[PDB]
Amino acid sequence: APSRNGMVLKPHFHKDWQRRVATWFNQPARKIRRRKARQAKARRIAPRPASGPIRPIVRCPTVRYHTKVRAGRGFSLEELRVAGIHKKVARTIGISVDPRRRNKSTESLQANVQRLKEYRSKLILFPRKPSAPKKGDSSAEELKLATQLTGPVMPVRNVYKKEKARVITEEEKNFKAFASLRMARANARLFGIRAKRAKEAAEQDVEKKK
Amino acid sequence: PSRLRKTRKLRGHVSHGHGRIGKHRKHPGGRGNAGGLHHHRINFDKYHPGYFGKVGMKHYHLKRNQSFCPTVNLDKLWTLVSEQTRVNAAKNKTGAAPIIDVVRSGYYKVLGKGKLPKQPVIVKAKFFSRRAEEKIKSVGGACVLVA
RNA sequence: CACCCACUAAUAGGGAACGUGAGCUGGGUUUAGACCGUCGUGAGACAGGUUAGUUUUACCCUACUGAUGAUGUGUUGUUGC
RNA sequence: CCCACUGUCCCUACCUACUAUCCAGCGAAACCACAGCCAAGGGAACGGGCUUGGCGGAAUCAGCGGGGAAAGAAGACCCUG
RNA sequence: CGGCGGGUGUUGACGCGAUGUGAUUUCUGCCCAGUGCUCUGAAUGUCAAAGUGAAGAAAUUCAAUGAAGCGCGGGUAAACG
RNA sequence: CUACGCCGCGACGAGUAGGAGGGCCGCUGCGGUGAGCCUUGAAGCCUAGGGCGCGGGCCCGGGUGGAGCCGCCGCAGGUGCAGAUCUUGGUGGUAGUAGCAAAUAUUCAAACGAGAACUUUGAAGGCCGAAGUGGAGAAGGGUUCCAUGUGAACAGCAGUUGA
RNA sequence: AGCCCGGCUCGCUGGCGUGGAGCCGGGCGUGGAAUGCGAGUGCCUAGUGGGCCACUUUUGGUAAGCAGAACUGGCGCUGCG
RNA sequence: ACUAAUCGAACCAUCUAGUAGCUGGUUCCCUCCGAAGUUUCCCUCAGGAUAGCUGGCGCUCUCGCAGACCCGAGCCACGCA
RNA sequence: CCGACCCGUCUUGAAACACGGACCAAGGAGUCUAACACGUGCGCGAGUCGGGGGCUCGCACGAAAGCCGCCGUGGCGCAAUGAAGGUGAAGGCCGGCGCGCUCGCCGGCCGAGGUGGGAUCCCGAGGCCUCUCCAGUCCGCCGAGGGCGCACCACCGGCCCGUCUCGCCCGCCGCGCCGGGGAGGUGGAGCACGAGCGCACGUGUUAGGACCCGAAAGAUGGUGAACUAUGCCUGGGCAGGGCG
RNA sequence: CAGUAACGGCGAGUGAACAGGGAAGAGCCCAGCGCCGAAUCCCCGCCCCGCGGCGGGGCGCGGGACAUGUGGCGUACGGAAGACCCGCUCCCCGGCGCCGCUCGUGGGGGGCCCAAGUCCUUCUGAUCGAGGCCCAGCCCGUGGACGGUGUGAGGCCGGUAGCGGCCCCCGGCGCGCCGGGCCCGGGUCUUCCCGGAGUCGGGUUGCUUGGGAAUGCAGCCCAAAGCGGGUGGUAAACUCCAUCUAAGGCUAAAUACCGGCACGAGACCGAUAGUCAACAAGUACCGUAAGGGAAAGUUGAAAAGAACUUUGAAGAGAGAGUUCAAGAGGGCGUGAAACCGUUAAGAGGUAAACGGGUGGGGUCCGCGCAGUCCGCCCGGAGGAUUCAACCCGGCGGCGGGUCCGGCCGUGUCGGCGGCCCGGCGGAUCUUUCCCGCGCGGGGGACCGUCCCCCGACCGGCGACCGGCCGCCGCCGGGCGCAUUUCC
Ligand SMILES: [Mg+2]
Ligand SMILES: [Mg+2]
Ligand SMILES: [Mg+2]
Ligand SMILES: [Mg+2]
Ligand SMILES: [Mg+2]
Ligand SMILES: [Mg+2]
Ligand SMILES: [Mg+2]
Ligand SMILES: [Mg+2]
Ligand SMILES: [Mg+2]
Ligand SMILES: [Mg+2]
Ligand SMILES: [Mg+2]
Ligand SMILES: [Mg+2]
Ligand SMILES: [Mg+2]
Ligand SMILES: [Mg+2]
Ligand SMILES: [Mg+2]
Ligand SMILES: [Mg+2]
Ligand SMILES: [Mg+2]
Ligand SMILES: [Mg+2]
Ligand SMILES: [Mg+2]
Ligand SMILES: [Mg+2]
Ligand SMILES: [Mg+2]
Ligand SMILES: [Mg+2]
Ligand SMILES: [Mg+2]
Ligand SMILES: [Mg+2]
Ligand SMILES: [Mg+2]
Ligand SMILES: [Mg+2]
Ligand SMILES: [Mg+2]
Ligand SMILES: [Mg+2]
Ligand SMILES: [Mg+2]
Ligand SMILES: [Mg+2]
Ligand SMILES: [Mg+2]
Ligand SMILES: [Mg+2]
Ligand SMILES: [Mg+2]
Ligand SMILES: [Mg+2]
Ligand SMILES: [Mg+2]
Ligand SMILES: [Mg+2]
Ligand SMILES: [Mg+2]
Ligand SMILES: [Mg+2]
Ligand SMILES: [Mg+2]
Ligand SMILES: [Mg+2]
Ligand SMILES: [Mg+2]
Ligand SMILES: [Mg+2]
Ligand SMILES: [Mg+2]
Ligand SMILES: [Mg+2]
Ligand SMILES: [Mg+2]
Ligand SMILES: [Mg+2]
Ligand SMILES: [Mg+2]
Ligand SMILES: [Mg+2]
Ligand SMILES: [Mg+2]
Ligand SMILES: [Mg+2]
Ligand SMILES: [Mg+2]
Ligand SMILES: [Mg+2]
Ligand SMILES: [Mg+2]
Ligand SMILES: [Mg+2]
Ligand SMILES: [Mg+2]
Ligand SMILES: [Mg+2]
Ligand SMILES: [Mg+2]
Ligand SMILES: [Mg+2]
Ligand SMILES: [Mg+2]
Ligand SMILES: [Mg+2]
Ligand SMILES: [Mg+2]
Ligand SMILES: [Mg+2]
Ligand SMILES: [Mg+2]
Ligand SMILES: [Mg+2]
Ligand SMILES: [Mg+2]
Repeated sequence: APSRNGMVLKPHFHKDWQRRVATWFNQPARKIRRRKARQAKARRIAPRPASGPIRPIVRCPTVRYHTKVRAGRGFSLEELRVAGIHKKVARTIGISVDPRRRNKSTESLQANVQRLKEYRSKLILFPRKPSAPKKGDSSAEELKLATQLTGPVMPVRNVYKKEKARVITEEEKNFKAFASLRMARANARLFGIRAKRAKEAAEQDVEKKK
Repeated sequence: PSRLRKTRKLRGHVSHGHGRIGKHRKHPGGRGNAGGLHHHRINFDKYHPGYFGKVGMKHYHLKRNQSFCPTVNLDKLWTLVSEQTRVNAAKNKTGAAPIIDVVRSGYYKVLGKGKLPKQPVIVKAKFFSRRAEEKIKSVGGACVLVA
């Protein structure tokens, strides 16, 4: 029964909710268990980075988030190809790959290939047999310079190009932003029907003299 | 704390604050928002007008990200840069104006509430309102669009 | 209630939880079975008729009926008012 | 309805068995606000209590069925949901 | 629930199944308007899906066609009445 | 002059349903604190003992008891009972009362025994009366069968007897 | 927030410097009946939503400790003489 | 009728702590304030919503706070009933 | 001696011939979660909040506490309005100009207007002082009037969005069934120099067993023909007389 | 995201997804098209090496499966074959011996062990209680968790702490060898090859979903295509674009866990509570059965569980005895109320009971029973340091131009002082000196807060302190030894 002013409320408690209630008294235990598993994994892959493979630089999809950039699933095969890495050796040397990702733009392509080349320049490779160093690395740069890396490998970071203050020119002063936006909306709205009317006008024009 | 509640003061009073005549019964009037058009109609009309009926066009699969467009007003416009920027522009001898990138600050549309300090500025935004553009021009600045 | 027979001095009218069911009886009404008439499409209904249908407990308190006793006169008895 | 028959009755009496009764032994239950003498008054319009009057004498036994609007069942009639 | 499953049925109209009335005797009258049941489809009115044709760019729309049933028409009361 | 304290003056005081405030009212547990209490006697309980408070309640004496307990500042509740034909347990009056009354019936002597209306033996009087109160089975029971012993309880009196 | 002087605005009204409204300056306190009292204002909100009675007015009814209204007071919620 | 003392739909367990506008109960003290049985709407008339009546929390103001004992030195508050 | 009917409960009305209550002990009924609303307390404040994750001898306490900051993603708030496409909250004065036509172009300032009330604050003529005076030095109190006016209230303007009516201008890399602007009414949960966020507590309402106890019922899945009802199979049993 | 889009007698109510941030992160295999002398697989005998989950190697003119298709290459990220160029790059499997000894400090399991008071005096039935233990304080403490022991125990016992010790067993990690397999990888060009059918899809029906002219699933009917097919949240036609590639298969981690095995803990309950069950509890018992289902903890430190005498046939008593206690006596800790017996006191014909006011009696209480004290002064009779005042020492309070420091707050200057020789920030400018295409990451400059700093002035010694003086007060020791002072 309503009582004076109030909000019309709709509790979703008509469906025997007390049989399915998830308490969280095992949350600290879960955190401890996850931390122990992380430490055990980091010990197991001793010089390899604890967080795992390098991830590609990836722009977020929708119009809400396309200004941001984050870490993807794996480097695309086009990126690997133009970086000169085999798609079956990348996962061995710790490069995550994503065969189903495409590269629409050369800017993102080149950003990810410079990322791959930087990772390859910073990689230390241990020979399979330590007593037979075939092509991995010099022993001097892996005796003590090898160290397990903590955190994501080369973390993906949003960068802003800072523009210095400049003198406003008369052309910029005479640009009409609101009018341009309104006319752009109108043109995109009426583009199709304008073309249809031009079509019909041309059809009457080609037969006007008969 | 249950020691701070009415139940500790209602010990010894038989009806427990619910009356001897009307008592405290299970659900007089119905359960939930029952009878909102029949016997709770006065309450619903008085405090929640518009509750019953449909208005407008429904639209399946609404995606909020598509219509995401945060707005910022001209009075808060200069808070998006550092104070060093504004003081340097004010004391700058040449007519060089700083650039404010509201998309970088997280806003897509610049609205026109407030007034601007009398100094030029370039504003980069996805959308501008008519009065916001008028005020930015009025202070000698420029409005430039981004996608 | 009524009505008649007969006697009679007279066969007056009433109340008491329309006195009186742990007093009785159970003929009537007023469960369940059943028949008829009328009503209802029907289930079924009928201040309409008919028939068959479990009437439980007092040892408590009082009331009443009887039965011992009790108070006081020192005990006790007889005769008495 | 008639004959016969008879304690159904006039109109009650007597007898017998088993009880009830008293005793030795044994030994419950129902029910219980507190309790238990009345008249009238007023009162939820029928009081055990209240007011006004009548009055009131320990502890009990066998009966009794006027009252306790006695007990047994959250009325089955009627209405409401 | 289901299977060409099962009961009557190891049966076959002097048999199974469904009803009403209730031995014997003597009778069982009139009504087919109503509601049922049943017979005949006769040009037949209505009549779903599918199928046919047309219009349209298609979705779609329209039209023709016309199963049972209902309407139309007979019979029937030891059918309800 | 614990300023959340202290002091002054004036007016006022009914109360169901209901609302609010205060509680140095009370219960259980937790964090602090009382260099707290306690086998030279804790809790609990009992008391014609002494008192305090408007009150909820509390303190102290005496007895019993025999191992734990309380004050203050906060914290947290499964936190206060006369009722619910309340739940469980216990106990009264009724009340030494109703009652131990269906199927005819017992009596005498003796034995054992602490003890005999009821057990055993003998004598007598009766009953079932062969469609039995007789002799044997099925179902069901499951050791009740037999002997010896006991006399707590049970056999609605009793028992020396007994399923 | 009154009264009395000037002045200004109007796209309303209009013979008219008209009318009306608004706005701006300025001057007037004997505070323009009695009596009493400190007022204004917001939020949240329980219980209730069976009433009954008396004077007087009053409708239905033969009437009712009947049924129904008006006004004030009361009982409910309230003891005391 | 009968279907294990159960039959106008057995028994057992579970859904199930089924729902109840209806009945019953609802646990310490003191202090302050203190009702309603009426309006409107409702398949409403034993119930709700709504206004009214109540409480709590406030806030905005008004009178002055007087002489350290003493000692006033036409005109005497915003407003309300 | 005076007063004094038995409590609880529903009720207009209970001592009731209204119901529950023989007695005693122990148990026994507004709780927790979620969501709101308002009030109060605390921190920060146009912000606020790490609650999810991660980092810290992993662990008596510690399942705590601490930390992150390129973990603030995100939530709520900071902007509303419209069904929507969409649009989206600054004015006042002095001017020079068209034609200062109720309006178009710029300057300079100031930066949410105005009226009436309005706690507080400011100025204040004049008064209050001593053994007295002609003579001013310092500050204190009262003070008629006057001024700036907080919050808040009433009113009048103004601004944003929707929608009507009227009408005239302006813009162009798209001259368009294009875009923008004005005046006057009106609809908005708006603006008009933010007040929110988090946490805690209280009250109220609600969904949940929902203060406690209480149906007649409904559904699902099982157990029963040792009683009875009926069919079948296989056994057993029923003196003595009359009629004829 | 979000109680949102949406569904809903659009009522009550119901209600996802995408993006974003995290935990975890891992990818792949066939069929088909093809090539390769079926290259393939199972079984049975024989030998050797093993046993420990039965494998390895070899042999069989030994059987069978299989061309109605086994194996190798290969799978949509393309693949294959040829050439040309370049690189030999180093795989996995089970043992022999031993390290780093497996690691947040054993990897796991099992066993046995490891500090210090029973010190002195006392309380008690017994104490683990109380008092004490010089040297800064009984002893140990990386151990002061807990439990037991006749109380309440860090030191009596078990344990507890410890990258403590010892023993036994098991398991994964590197090297050299062992047995054997194990077979070429990348880039360019050319030539070839490329896909899952009663399935998709459509109609209709029923259920389901937030899915709304139909989200998913299924039945029936229809029934595909190959620049094709599906999706693109409003039915349809045309058109462009985007996105994936269905109708075959496998795959760890993050996640769930009211049953099980073994543990740890708790602001929980404390025998009518907490599980129904603290106990011979799913037991006793009930029902034909399905099924229903309790009640019930406590002597004492130790049985020391009452020998013996006596009455009785016995139950049961009286003595005695054990014990700290039987006023703890085998359903025995404590032992309430209701109810009952007895004793004592009081009372009694209006049922008891109650409120107010007295009175009588009684039990107790008051150390009731000659009634307080204590400040000054006066008088009497006694004692005694010492009373004041001075001297020395100690310590405090207050004041002092800052007497002198130490400083302190706000500013204020050169910044000698810091991007080498002080920091952190900035949406501020730059190499116009430095490593990535005319295109970054550094390094500089500047700005803001800073940091200690060298000094000064300004206001103060403050509640931030010291040293000096000055005054006052207290205390200790001298003197003062009597008309003072005190008891
Ligand atoms: Mg009350
Ligand atoms: Mg009511
Ligand atoms: Mg009568
Ligand atoms: Mg009678
Ligand atoms: Mg009778
Ligand atoms: Mg009769
Ligand atoms: Mg009958
Ligand atoms: Mg009969
Ligand atoms: Mg008798
Ligand atoms: Mg009488
Ligand atoms: Mg009833
Ligand atoms: Mg009933
Ligand atoms: Mg027949
Ligand atoms: Mg037809
Ligand atoms: Mg005929
Ligand atoms: Mg008074
Ligand atoms: Mg009062
Ligand atoms: Mg409780
Ligand atoms: Mg009780
Ligand atoms: Mg009560
Ligand atoms: Mg008797
Ligand atoms: Mg008898
Ligand atoms: Mg005989
Ligand atoms: Mg026999
Ligand atoms: Mg025998
Ligand atoms: Mg006996
Ligand atoms: Mg009414
Ligand atoms: Mg009336
Ligand atoms: Mg009432
Ligand atoms: Mg009143
Ligand atoms: Mg009164
Ligand atoms: Mg209606
Ligand atoms: Mg009622
Ligand atoms: Mg009642
Ligand atoms: Mg009544
Ligand atoms: Mg009453
Ligand atoms: Mg009465
Ligand atoms: Mg009655
Ligand atoms: Mg009742
Ligand atoms: Mg009763
Ligand atoms: Mg009771
Ligand atoms: Mg209790
Ligand atoms: Mg934490
Ligand atoms: Mg954000
Ligand atoms: Mg306005
Ligand atoms: Mg509310
Ligand atoms: Mg309930
Ligand atoms: Mg129930
Ligand atoms: Mg139903
Ligand atoms: Mg049978
Ligand atoms: Mg939200
Ligand atoms: Mg659902
Ligand atoms: Mg991660
Ligand atoms: Mg093949
Ligand atoms: Mg030891
Ligand atoms: Mg111990
Ligand atoms: Mg110990
Ligand atoms: Mg150890
Ligand atoms: Mg579409
Ligand atoms: Mg229990
Ligand atoms: Mg107990
Ligand atoms: Mg005996
Ligand atoms: Mg003792
Ligand atoms: Mg005992
Ligand atoms: Mg006694």
